[PDB]
Amino acid sequence: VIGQQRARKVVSTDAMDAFADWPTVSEDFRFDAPSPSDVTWHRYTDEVRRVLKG
Amino acid sequence: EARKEGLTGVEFRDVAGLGPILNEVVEVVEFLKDPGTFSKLGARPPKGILLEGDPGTGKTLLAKALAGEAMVPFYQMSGTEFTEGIVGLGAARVRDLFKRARATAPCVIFVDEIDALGLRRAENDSAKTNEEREQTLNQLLTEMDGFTPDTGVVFLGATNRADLLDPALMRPGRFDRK
Amino acid sequence: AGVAAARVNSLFYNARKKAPAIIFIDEIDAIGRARSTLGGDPGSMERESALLAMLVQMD
Amino acid sequence: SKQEKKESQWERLTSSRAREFMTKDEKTGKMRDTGVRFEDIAGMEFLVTEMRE
Amino acid sequence: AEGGVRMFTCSGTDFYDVYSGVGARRVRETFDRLRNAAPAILFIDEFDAMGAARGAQASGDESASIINELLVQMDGFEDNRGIVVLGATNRPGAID
Amino acid sequence: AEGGVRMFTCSGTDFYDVYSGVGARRVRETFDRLRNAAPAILFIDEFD
Amino acid sequence: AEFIEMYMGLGAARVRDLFNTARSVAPCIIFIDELDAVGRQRQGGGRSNDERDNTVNQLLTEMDGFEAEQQGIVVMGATNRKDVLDAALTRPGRFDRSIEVRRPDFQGRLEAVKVHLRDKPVAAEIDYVSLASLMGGMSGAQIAGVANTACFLASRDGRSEVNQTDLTLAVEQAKYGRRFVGAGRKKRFAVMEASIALAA
Amino acid sequence: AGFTGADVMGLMARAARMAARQGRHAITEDDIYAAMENKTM
Ligand SMILES: Nc1ncnc2c1ncn2[C@@H]1O[C@H](COP(=O)(O)OP(=O)(O)NP(=O)(O)O)[C@@H](O)[C@H]1O
Repeated sequence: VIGQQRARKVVSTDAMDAFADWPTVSEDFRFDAPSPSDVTWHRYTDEVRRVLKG
Repeated sequence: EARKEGLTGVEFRDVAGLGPILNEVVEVVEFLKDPGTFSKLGARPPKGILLEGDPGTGKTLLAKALAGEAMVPFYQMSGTEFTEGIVGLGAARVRDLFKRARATAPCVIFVDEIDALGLRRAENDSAKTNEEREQTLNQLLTEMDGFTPDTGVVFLGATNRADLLDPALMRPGRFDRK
Repeated sequence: AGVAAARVNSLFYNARKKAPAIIFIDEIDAIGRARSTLGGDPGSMERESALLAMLVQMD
Repeated sequence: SKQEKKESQWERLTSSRAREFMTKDEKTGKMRDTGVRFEDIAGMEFLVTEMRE
Repeated sequence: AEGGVRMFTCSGTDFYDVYSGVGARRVRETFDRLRNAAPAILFIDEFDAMGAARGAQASGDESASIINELLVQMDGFEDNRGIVVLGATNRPGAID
Repeated sequence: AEGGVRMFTCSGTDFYDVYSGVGARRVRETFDRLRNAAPAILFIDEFD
Repeated sequence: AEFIEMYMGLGAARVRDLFNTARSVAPCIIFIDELDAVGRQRQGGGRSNDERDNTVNQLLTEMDGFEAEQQGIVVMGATNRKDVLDAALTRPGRFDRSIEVRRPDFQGRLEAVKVHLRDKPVAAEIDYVSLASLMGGMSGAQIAGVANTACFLASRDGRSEVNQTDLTLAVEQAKYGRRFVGAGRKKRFAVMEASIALAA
Repeated sequence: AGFTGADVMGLMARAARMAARQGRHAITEDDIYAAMENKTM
């Protein structure tokens, strides 16, 4: 990103729980699987819905 | 007139959280308090150390804390002030202070915000702005190069962005430790 | 400043003095570069000034 | 002096700096030569004819 | 009106100068002008112009000079004879 | 030639010179010469 | 490093200076570092290129240029990547020979480490084959640093020499690094590594 | 086709030079064509 700089501490959780991610840094070793197929996407978003409802 | 405070009154006890690296300052403090005992075997002291850390880390007082531990003449002023809007007098303060140090040794020079002089000359700014900045930075180069380890004067630079430093001040034998 | 213009002036002039002769400027790319519309640096000033002198002399 | 010091500095700075060849470089009695002609150039037949004429 | 003191006004960008260092000189001038008329209030509208953060603008030299000169002016300010400096701006977090 | 009038010629490069205190005087000179020599036509090549 | 500067034409000036003084002191050997930082492709890019490539073409007129020769001096340049240099610079006729300097080989490390011990107080139970087959992948400066840490740790330990184990540790610390981990997180590490090893 | 007036001047000058190369002091028509042929190689 075209970043910034502020005098703030680390956010309560959302910036502190971002410590478990390991983002990607080099561009030529990025993996992105082929996007799902709107019949697989149906079942995956349905799993998301089940989690939220529970 | 250059801000030279005689004896400081800032101690090695009144800064906390930097113990591991503090050793360096303590070691340097012995060299400058006793410049002849390192003339014993020839242990080479630092030409000048540039204190680095993003602002708020205390780069100014911990240098002044070295000054307080040694009670040596502490010479401080802002490097950014070495480029006032008049050509030729920026370098004048440089020479003045360096002969002041060579006279009131054993002393320690400190100039926070010198990378304002040592940030790499931009390819987008006005030359007239960079010309006397060029002249002042070359004054500092040649002067502190003209310094000997035996003059008993330690140099301290301070800034927050090490990456913007130009490779001329990044020379070993000019700024040995960082 | 002005030194490049005086230099090309002296070159072309003394060349005209000992005519007929031959001039050879290898790598005019550093001097005959197309003038841009951006950049207020002295280098551009001296370069295009030498370019003007080069022009008015050769024509 | 005080005035023509900078005149000398100028015409030194603003002197001719082109190397002169095929004129009498008789500082010692020489004349600078390059030493290649239209025979030690093998390939640009068209260019050599153009410059010959 | 309740300080019984003198009021002085100017704008921030007034210190930005196309001439190098003249910002620093005019900073000095304003500071001594107010110093000789103590006690007083020195109110500065358009404050974030001069009090802008470092590096966030293309005026490193000039703004850097402005801020360091003003701070070293009010750093060694121990002879405050009842004066105040009131800088007004909308973004308190973007301050240096 | 068809209008039967005097002609002058110049060029953009001339008036252009980086040192100070020239251009305005050269332009005033050219125009006063033209005025005193009117009618005329001042061709000026490479105006840009 | 002294060839990069933004004032008017000084790069070409210092180039002419180095080359004409090398012609005067001829024969000679002109070695130059930092060639990739200056000898990049001539193009628009930034404003600095109105100066930057200027210097470059002055360079170009010193190697071959006019004058048809000077003596036949040797000009050598150190650069990390040849693919980034200008086209005119890398042409046969300005840089005749081109040799690669890779990282030390097996026997390369064998010899480079042992020539780095006559300057070290060392013992006699040293067989360099283990180190050569153990330090594979490092550069020469890293081998010298290995010896430096070995000597300094020998000093800080209270001994007078360095033997097998000494070097082994030194290189093991230079390669696999040297932070706290809780005993609760440590068991996760153990379980996952043990499962991967059992599977494989 | 595709030329300009300046190129026409240059081409007739090239034809003059081509006739002079042939030693003839009278520029003939083929010199015109000759121009196009020497620009090609
Ligand atoms: N590492 C530190 N340990 C303790 N106090 C510190 C430390 N760094 C800064 N301070 C505090 O910062 C204040 C001094 O700040 P100041 O004199 O303005 O120098 P500074 O600006 O913080 N150093 P710098 O960031 O390089 O400009 C005091 O209140 C110190 O206690």
